[PDB]
Amino acid sequence: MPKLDLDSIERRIGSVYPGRLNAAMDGRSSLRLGDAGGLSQFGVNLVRLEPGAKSSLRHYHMEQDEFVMVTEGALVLVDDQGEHPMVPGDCAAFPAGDPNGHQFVNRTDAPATFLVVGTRTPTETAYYSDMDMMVKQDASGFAFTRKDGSPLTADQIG
Amino acid sequence: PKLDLDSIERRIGSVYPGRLNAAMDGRSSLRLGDAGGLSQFGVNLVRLEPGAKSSLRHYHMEQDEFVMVTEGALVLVDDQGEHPMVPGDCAAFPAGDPNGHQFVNRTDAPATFLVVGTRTPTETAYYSDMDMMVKQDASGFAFTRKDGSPLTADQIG
Ligand SMILES: C[As](C)(=O)[O-]
Ligand SMILES: C[As](C)(=O)[O-]
Ligand SMILES: [Cl-]
Repeated sequence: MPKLDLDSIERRIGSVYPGRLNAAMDGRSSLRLGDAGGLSQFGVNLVRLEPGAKSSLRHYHMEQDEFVMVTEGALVLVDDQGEHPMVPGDCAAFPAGDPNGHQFVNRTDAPATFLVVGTRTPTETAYYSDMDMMVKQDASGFAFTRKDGSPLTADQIG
Repeated sequence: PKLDLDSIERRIGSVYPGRLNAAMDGRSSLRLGDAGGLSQFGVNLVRLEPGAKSSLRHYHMEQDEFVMVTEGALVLVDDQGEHPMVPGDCAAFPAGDPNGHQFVNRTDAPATFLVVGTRTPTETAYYSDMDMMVKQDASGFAFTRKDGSPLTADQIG
């Protein structure tokens, strides 16, 4: 049965961010549509942002292409060029390696949802625009460090 | 990074051979992934006029595929038969799973869907409803019977 049942898919909350940063994703939840569907080459997540919530800390990927479509509510795409409003049907593309850190923020008083597609790759590196952090992802998970590879500090993550 | 859908070229027609070419009358699409500079997967927004179909019923060997209906109502046709699909409904087709699929617009209203497909150097698609397959690569693509011999007059006119 290729047709997915969204009401059955587990709703995920929280984040992999370290220390105080985990709290930054309060109001973000998601359904992993790709995994539910048995796909392995890319991920597909339907992400829901409560009022005030954000999709991620502002970043860009080195290895994975990313595509987003807003499905409901209204969002703000924040990148190097500033704020870009996004309504339902609006789409954004983030080519792997393009050093323009991006995030979506819900500044409205209603929930907003968006579809995000990202290539699955054995390894990944993301750089965070707004602070001295980067992450290295492999099959075992995520290693967050400063941009020089040294550990994140208490001053940084509590 | 924000795409302008009114600016992207609307594509029509099909690469299907002979009489099958016209089978995709009423199908048009916007290549969103190319528009956006993406290389690792394709994203197409496909519009089906009433009666139109997404493709001849088929499955991919090498590429994963994902679909969400964005507007209107469609029918997903696969081995198990007909499955109605309304806006927000999604379907996933893992590479290699031999369950051929197509979308058909049996309403009187246009319907649109988003399709994502992995880009790979080579691909094979088998067609479920007739003796045909297609092999693709960098060099190009070729429609043949499933045994690799040429499609016949009896088959494609
Ligand atoms: C761990 As991330 C690339 O969603 O900030
Ligand atoms: C759109 As097709 C997989 O029948 O070439
Ligand atoms: Cl035949």
